[PDB]
Amino acid sequence: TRPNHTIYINNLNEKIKKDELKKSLHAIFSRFGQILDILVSRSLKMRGQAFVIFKEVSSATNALRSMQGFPFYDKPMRIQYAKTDSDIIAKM
RNA sequence: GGAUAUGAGGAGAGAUUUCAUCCAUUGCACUCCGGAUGAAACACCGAAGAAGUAAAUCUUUCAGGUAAAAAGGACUCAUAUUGGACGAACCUCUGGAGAGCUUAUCUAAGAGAUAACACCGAAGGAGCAAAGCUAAUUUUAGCCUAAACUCUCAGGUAAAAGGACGGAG
Ligand SMILES: [Mg+2]
Ligand SMILES: [Mg+2]
Ligand SMILES: [Mg+2]
Ligand SMILES: [Mg+2]
Ligand SMILES: [Mg+2]
Ligand SMILES: [Mg+2]
Ligand SMILES: [Mg+2]
Ligand SMILES: [Mg+2]
Ligand SMILES: [Mg+2]
Ligand SMILES: [Mg+2]
Ligand SMILES: [Mg+2]
Ligand SMILES: [Mg+2]
Ligand SMILES: [Mg+2]
Repeated sequence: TRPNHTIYINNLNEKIKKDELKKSLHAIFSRFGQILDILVSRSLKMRGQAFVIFKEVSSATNALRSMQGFPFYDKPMRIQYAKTDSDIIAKM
């Protein structure tokens, strides 16, 4: 849990369409900064989880510190900093 | 060999894609990747029954099926029962699938012979399962072991021939 561009969100409802989930997240987080991508899947290992990459660390933090435990789909969002970006930012 | 019983062997082809609920999962990734049932969308198979035919495994795929398992399974063998040894071999007719009409050379070269790679499974051919019979304690060792399974020595991948199987006198 050490400041990063990408942040990790989990304990979110495990019955949503990967597309329609990607929707709601982009809709909620874009108001904090430039959302580069929302990585999500429905694989057993990566269920009920999501990532959101920002261009600047400062947008990742302001979203984190603010949107925490926010009631989203009858689940309190649990957000925290990632491990490593692995995109245009990391290795570039 | 038939017909029921039961034990045993028995192939093909989507571990597809959407979707409804149940069972698990708090999980830190940057190829898309958990089960259990159901209901649909094309794709595919030939081995319950079924329907065309004289009948059929040929042939249609309505029903049925599409990792292993599980169930299913034309056929195959073994005990038990019933009986026919005038649907039982033999002989004639004929329906009968699969997969290279690939290249080299012999003489003239799409044919055939021979080698080569690539296959197929239905003459023929080898190998087994339960049972069976021996035998040194659950262990068990052995030999005996059907088949369209298994394999592919011979055999076959355009026609002709062949052809397990089926029916017609
Ligand atoms: Mg059986
Ligand atoms: Mg745990
Ligand atoms: Mg058939
Ligand atoms: Mg018939
Ligand atoms: Mg059908
Ligand atoms: Mg039949
Ligand atoms: Mg065969
Ligand atoms: Mg033999
Ligand atoms: Mg035996
Ligand atoms: Mg041979
Ligand atoms: Mg021919
Ligand atoms: Mg003949
Ligand atoms: Mg044979």
